[PDB]
Amino acid sequence: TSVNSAEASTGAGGGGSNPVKSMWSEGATFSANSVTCTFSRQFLIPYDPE
Amino acid sequence: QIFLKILPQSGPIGGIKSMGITTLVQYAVGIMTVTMTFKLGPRKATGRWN
Repeated sequence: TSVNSAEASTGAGGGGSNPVKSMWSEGATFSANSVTCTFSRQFLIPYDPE
Repeated sequence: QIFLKILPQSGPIGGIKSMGITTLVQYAVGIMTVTMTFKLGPRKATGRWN
């Protein structure tokens, strides 16, 4: 048997759930005497084998 | 007597063909810890020389 036996069905691996909320914080907030500038970037740090 | 068994889990039924009825292959392990207290009598006093 195979899950492919139903042509409109996909296999499912039952992964985990993580109901966290986080912010993407970006933008300049100006004021009379200052500006607060926020930027966000995704970063990646590679696998280093040695 | 402490009786143990694994709760049987049904395998999939639905749009997949030819499934029949199955059970999930599952086994259980764990640690049985048994604590037994024994009452101990004192040794009898000995009058012997030897």
